[PDB]
Amino acid sequence: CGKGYHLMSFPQSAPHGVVFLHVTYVPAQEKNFTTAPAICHDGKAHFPREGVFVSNGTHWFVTQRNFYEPQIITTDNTFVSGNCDVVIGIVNNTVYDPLQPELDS
Amino acid sequence: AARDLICAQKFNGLTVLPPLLTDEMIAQYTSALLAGTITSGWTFGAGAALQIPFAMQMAYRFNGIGVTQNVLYENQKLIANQFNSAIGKIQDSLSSTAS
Ligand SMILES: *[C@@H]1O[C@H](CO)[C@@H](O)[C@H](O)[C@H]1NC(C)=O
Ligand SMILES: *[C@@H]1O[C@H](CO)[C@@H](O)[C@H](O)[C@H]1NC(C)=O
Ligand SMILES: *[C@@H]1O[C@H](CO)[C@@H](O)[C@H](O)[C@H]1NC(C)=O
Repeated sequence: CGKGYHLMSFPQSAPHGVVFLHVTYVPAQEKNFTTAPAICHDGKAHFPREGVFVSNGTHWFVTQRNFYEPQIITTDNTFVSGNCDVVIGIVNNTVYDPLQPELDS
Repeated sequence: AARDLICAQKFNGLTVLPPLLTDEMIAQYTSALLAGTITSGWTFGAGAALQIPFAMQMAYRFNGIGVTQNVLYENQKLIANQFNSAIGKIQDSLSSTAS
């Protein structure tokens, strides 16, 4: 159904045949980023639920794979598995907890 | 020495034509496909080639088949050893069996 990520298709009539108009999704403008497989926070390894850990020159974010939409790393979009002594390439960063400012205020 | 069968075929009007792509061109295409698969994953087949580390690409592949990606990151050396052993068994089978 065409080259790229397929979205729709439209048939058209032709003599002794058919013509398909394949609508696809093509990514356009990429950008280099620094990535890590996990985030080590409080002695626990954090893995993203869906998406990928990326970084600019100072901060660390989580974004989806096919579009750059960076978001704050939080316990809602990450899950915990094991400690930091197993994963190769783990980095040190903090993970936000939404319950603490709601409980404090 | 003796008359070949190919000479007897050629003397009677039968001719074999060479293909358009030589074996070096097929090897170049195969090497390009292998390098694009290893370095980029499946991104090079749907547009521009985007780089990704191979461990993270294999975590993506495990997440495709319904296994969480911490299984790879906690068992990376074992899976690498299993892949290397399987490639070695294919090499041994291709050196041994010809059927
Ligand atoms: C990313 O980095 C490579 C090498 O440092 C460079 O060739 C390339 O232009 C950069 N940008 C993109 C969008 O790939
Ligand atoms: C990284 O992104 C954060 C949030 O947008 C920003 O505050 C910071 O200045 C950025 N750092 C660099 C080096 O661009
Ligand atoms: C990450 O933090 C731990 C403890 O806070 C420390 O032992 C380790 O060296 C840090 N890693 C890096 C790369 O600084």
